[PDB]
Amino acid sequence: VLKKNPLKNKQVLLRLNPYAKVFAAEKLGSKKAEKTGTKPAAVFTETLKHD
Amino acid sequence: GKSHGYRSRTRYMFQRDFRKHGAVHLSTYLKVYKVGDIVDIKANGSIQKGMPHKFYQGKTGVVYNVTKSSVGVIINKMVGNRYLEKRLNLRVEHIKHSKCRQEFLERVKANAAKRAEAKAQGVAVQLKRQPAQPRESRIVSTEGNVPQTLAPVPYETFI
Amino acid sequence: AEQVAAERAARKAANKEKRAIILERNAAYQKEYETAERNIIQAKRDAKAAGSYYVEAQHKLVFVVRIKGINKIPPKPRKVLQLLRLTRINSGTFVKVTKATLELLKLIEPYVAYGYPSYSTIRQLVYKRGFGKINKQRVPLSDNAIIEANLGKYGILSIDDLIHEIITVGPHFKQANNFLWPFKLSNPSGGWGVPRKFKHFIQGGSFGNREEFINKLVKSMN
Amino acid sequence: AKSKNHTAHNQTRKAHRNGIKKPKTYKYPSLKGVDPKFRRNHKHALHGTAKALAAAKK
Amino acid sequence: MAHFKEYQVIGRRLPTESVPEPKLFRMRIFASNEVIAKSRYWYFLQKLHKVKKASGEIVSINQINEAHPTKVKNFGVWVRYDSRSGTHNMYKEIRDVSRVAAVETLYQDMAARHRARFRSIHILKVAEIEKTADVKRQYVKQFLTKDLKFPLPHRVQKSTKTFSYKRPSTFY
Amino acid sequence: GIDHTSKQHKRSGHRTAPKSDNVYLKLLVKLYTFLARRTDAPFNKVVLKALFLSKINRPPVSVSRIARALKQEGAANKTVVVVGTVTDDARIFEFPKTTVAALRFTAGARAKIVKAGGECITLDQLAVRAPKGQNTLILRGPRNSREAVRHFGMGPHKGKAPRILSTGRKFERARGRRRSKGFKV
RNA sequence: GCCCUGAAAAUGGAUGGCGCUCAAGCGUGUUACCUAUACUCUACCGUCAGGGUUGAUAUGAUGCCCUGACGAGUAGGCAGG
RNA sequence: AAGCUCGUAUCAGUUUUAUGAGGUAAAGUUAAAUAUGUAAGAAGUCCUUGUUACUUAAUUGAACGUGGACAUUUGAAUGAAGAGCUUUUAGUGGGCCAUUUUUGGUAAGC
RNA sequence: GGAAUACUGCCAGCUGGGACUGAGGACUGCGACGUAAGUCAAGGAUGCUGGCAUAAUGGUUAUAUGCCGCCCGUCUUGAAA
RNA sequence: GAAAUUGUUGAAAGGGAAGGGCAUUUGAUCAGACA
Repeated sequence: VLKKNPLKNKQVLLRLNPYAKVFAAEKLGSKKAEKTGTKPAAVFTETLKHD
Repeated sequence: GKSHGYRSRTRYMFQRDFRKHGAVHLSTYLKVYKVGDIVDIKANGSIQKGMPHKFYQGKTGVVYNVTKSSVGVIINKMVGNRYLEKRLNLRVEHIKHSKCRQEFLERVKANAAKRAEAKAQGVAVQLKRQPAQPRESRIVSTEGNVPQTLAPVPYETFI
Repeated sequence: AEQVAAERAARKAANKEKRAIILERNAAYQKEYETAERNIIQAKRDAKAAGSYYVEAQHKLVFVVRIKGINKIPPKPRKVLQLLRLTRINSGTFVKVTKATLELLKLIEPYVAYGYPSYSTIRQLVYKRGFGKINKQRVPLSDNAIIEANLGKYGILSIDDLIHEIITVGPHFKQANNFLWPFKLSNPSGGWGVPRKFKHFIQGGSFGNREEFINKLVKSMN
Repeated sequence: AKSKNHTAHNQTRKAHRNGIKKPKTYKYPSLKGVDPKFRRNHKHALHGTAKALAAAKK
Repeated sequence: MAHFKEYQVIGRRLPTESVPEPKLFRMRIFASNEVIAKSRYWYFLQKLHKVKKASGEIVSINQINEAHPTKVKNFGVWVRYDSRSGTHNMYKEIRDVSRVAAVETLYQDMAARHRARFRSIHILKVAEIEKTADVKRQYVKQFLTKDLKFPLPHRVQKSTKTFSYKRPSTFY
Repeated sequence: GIDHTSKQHKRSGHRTAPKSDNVYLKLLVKLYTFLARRTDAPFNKVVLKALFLSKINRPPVSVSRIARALKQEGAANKTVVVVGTVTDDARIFEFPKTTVAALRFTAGARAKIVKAGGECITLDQLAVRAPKGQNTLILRGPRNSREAVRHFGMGPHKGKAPRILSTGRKFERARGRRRSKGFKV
C-alpha cells in the first residue's frame, strides 16, 4: 500500500539483501587496507616534477 | 516561364565521367541478372533508349522481370505520406549489382560453417556482430619512450 | 484439511532457501567488487614502481539524465531521447556504452547530462527509486518475488543481482535494464551549481559528459 | 490583392502523423508486367506439376 | 574559471600496426577538475600533432601540488590572448605564494584590464624567478625593498549592525 | 510534462459487450463471460467475442456450408458451432446427420437438420455439453459477399462498381468508361 | 581596455522608478540564498488499459473490487448528463 | 467516430556496420560536412529429384515445386501504451513569426 | 627519515532539532527477534491528557488590507484597441 | 403582480471610476452537533 524505503527503515532493508546483517556486524564498510611498500620509480617522479 | 521536362535539370547528372567517354565496355553485357537480384541504378548518358528518369539515379531495387535487352525493377517511391511500389523498364547499361548481397551471402556461409563446426565444439557460438567496444585495460611501458613536454606557442605574423 | 498447516512449513522452507541462496550469492558479489577496486589500485602502484603508466579500462556504462524541458526540441534528437526512454525532465536510465550507443549521445548532448556511475549510486537508485515493468504497470520492487517471477528465467533472483548485472554490464543487461522503469528523479537537493545549466559542463553548464562527477549530481537528485 | 502561393512548411510534419507506411509487401507478388512468354509456359509448368501428383496422389 | 588546480596529462595516438608505441606527449594544464583538464589538453594537441579525442588517448592524469606551498615566490608569466581586433603576446610578473595561486590571479587581471575571457587566454609559460633583479616589472619590484613597512590606507570599517551610537573612527 | 509516443486516452476499438438490448442475448454474454474467465480453454474465449458482433459482421451460415465442413476429413463426428443464423440451402439434396449449435435457425434449416436424424442445439446447451469446447468446429459465413462491400474503394482502375440507382444502357456507360467516347477510366 | 569628443528635434520624462561612485557601474571567480501550474512523494476527482469476483440464505452484474499510467486546447467531432 | 482480424510482433522523423548515388562549400580536373537509397535471413541456407508447350547444341538453364537438414546470439544497437485492416464524415484550403541559408529590391515591421 | 592534517570518495556509521501527511479498515504476505512461548518500527496511527459544548471551530455575506485582475461578442496572421 | 426603474427607513462604504480572484482579521448570520 505504501513504499518503505531501505537506506532508512532498517526492517525493509533486511527483507531485501539478507547480507545487510552480516555486512554491518563485520563492518566491511570501514574495512582496513593492507599496507604496501612500493614507491614511484625515479622516472615517474622525474616527469611529474619537470618543467 | 517555368519548365519541368522529362530530363530537365540533369546537366551534370548524365555526364559521362571525364576520360571515361566513348563506348561501353563489354562486361556490362556479360552480366546475368535474375529475378530476386538487387541492383543499383546509375544512368549511362550515352545510351538513350531504356534510360530511367532523374528520380531513380542511385536508387536500389529488385529484379522482377527479365527480358531481351532489359530487366524489371521495383522501386519504393515516396509520394505524399506513403510509399508507392514502382515498376521500371531499364536496359542493362543503366544497371549493375549492389555488393551488399555478395557480402551478405559471404557472412551467411561463414555463419553456416562456424555453427556446424561448433556443433561438435559444444556451442558457445557468438554468431552476431557487435559494435566497437570500449577499449580494455593495458600497461604502457615508458622504458624507451619518455614523455615529451609540449606547450602552446606564441603568436607571430609570418607574412 | 492439511492445507494451512502441512503446506506452511513445507512452503516456509522454500522461502528459507531463496534467501539462503541470496545469502551466499551476495557475499560473493561483495568480495568480487572489492578485489576489483583493489587490483585497479594495486595496478597503478605496480606500474609507477616500474617507471610505467597504467591506463584504466574504459567505462562500459553511463547514466543519462534529461536536463531539458519537453518542447522546442529538433526532430532528430527528439527521436533519440524517446529511444532511450527519457520522457520528461530529470528522468534517466543506465545506458550501455558501445560504438552504437555512443554516437547517439553525441546527438542529444545539449539535452542531457551523463557520466560514469559508481556502485554507490547504482545501489541507491535501485533500492530507493527502482521499479519494475510487469505487464507494464510500473511496479515497486520492495520484494524478491517481483524480480524472480520476471527475470528468474535469466537468474537475477534478487535485487542484489540486478545491481550486479547493471554494473558488470553482463550479458543480460538489455533484459534487466528494460525490466527497470526509467528512473524518476527529483531536482538536485543543493541546486545545480552554476547560474546557467545549458552551457556544456566544460564551459560551466550542466550538460554533456561530466564523467565521474555524475555520481555527485545524481545523489542530490535521489 | 496577391496571395501566398507555395510553401512546403508543415507538409513533412503532416506526413509523419500517420507516418510513411510501408509496402505491406506479400509473398507471391503480382505477375503484372512479367514476360508473357515466360508467363505462358509458367501456366503449364504449374498446370502440369499439379497433375503430376494427381497420378501419385489418389 | 574556478579555484584552480594544476595537472599533468599524458596520452598517445592509438597504436596501429604501422606505427606502434607513439611518443607519449605531456602537458601541464591549469583547470579546476580533471574533466575540464583533459578536455583542455586535447585542445592544445590539435595545434601540435595529428591527434584528436577519437584518434588519441589519455594515459595519465595526475595533480601537481606546489612543492613549497608556504614560500612567497616571484612568477613571470607569458600570455597569448586573443583580443577583439587581434591576438598578442604579454609578459606579466606575479608575486604570489604558489604556481596555481598565481594563475588564478592572472585571469582576474586579464579579465579586468583586457576584458579577456578564460577562452581567449593561452598560458604560454609560468616559471619562478630565482634571483631578484631579474624581476623586470616595477609593481613587483615595489615589494622587494629592504625591511618594508606601510599602513592600511583609510581603515575600512565593515558595518555589522544597523544603528550605532558612536560615530566611527578610521584610526588604525 | 511527458513526451508521448502515442495518443493518450485512446480506446481499443472493440466490442466490450453487445449493443443489442436483447435480454436473452445478454444471458449468453453472461454465461460466456463466466466460462471465458474460469475455463482456461480458448474456445470459450472465441465464442464470447462472437456474441458481440454486429449484424453486418454476422453473415448467415447456410446449411450447405455445414455439409462441406463435415466432408472435411475427421470432422464428420464434430459438433459444428455457428454464432449467427443458420439458413436453408436446398441446392444440396443430401445432408449428413451430425449436430449444429447456433443462435437462430431458420424454419427451413430446422426441418432439414432434424430430417436427417441430426439435432439442432442452442449455445447454452453446448456450454453444458462441452464447456471447454471438446470436438467442435466454429464456422463463419462470408463477410465480403455483401452488396455494399462491392462498392468499397471506388476509384480509377480499381473495378469497384459505382454506386448508382438504375442499371442499363445510357446510365454512366459513356465518357470515361470506353475508349471511343473520351478515354477509358 | 575604460572614459570623453565626434553626438543636433521639437508637451514634461524615464537603466521600470528612487537613487547609486574602494557602486547599487563595468570585466571575472567562488559561494549562500529567493521562487513556476515543470520535477519528486502523498491524498482526492475523472479518463484509459490490465486483471479479480455469479453460490445460496438481500438491497445494484450499466455492479463491486484490484493495479498502473495519464489530464493544455480554438475550428471540429464524439460519449454522458 | 464506428469498429475488424489478430497479438509476439512487424515496425521506427534514431544510430552502427556494409554498400551506391551526388558535384554545393573549400581546393585550383579533385571533393567534403549535414541530409539521401539498399541490406543485416525462415518469404532463410545447403543439399536431393520432379514439372513445362518457354530456353538449350544438349537432362542443359529458367521459374515453381517434392524429400531431407540447420531454430532463438535466428544472425548488429536501442526502443515499441501492440500489429495490421476497413468503412464513414466534420472543419480547413487568407496564415504569421524566429533561427540557419537566399533571390528580387537602396533598404524596410517590404 | 618519518608523520599529521587538507582534499576527494565510500560505510547495509552514530545521534539531535524543525515542517508536512495519517490514505486504507477482520485475518492472509515477506521478514526481523527470541531454545521456547511469544513479541516487533515487518502489506498506510496509535496511546495519554486537557479544554469549550461554545457560535469556540466552521459556513454565509458586507467591509478593510496585501498581491493580482483591461470589455464583452465578432471578423482577423494580429483587438484592451 | 416579476425585472428594468423609483421613494422611505435601516446597515455598511467612499483621496481621479466602479465591479472580480486568492487569503485572513473584524462586524451580522447559520445550522449541525454534541450531550
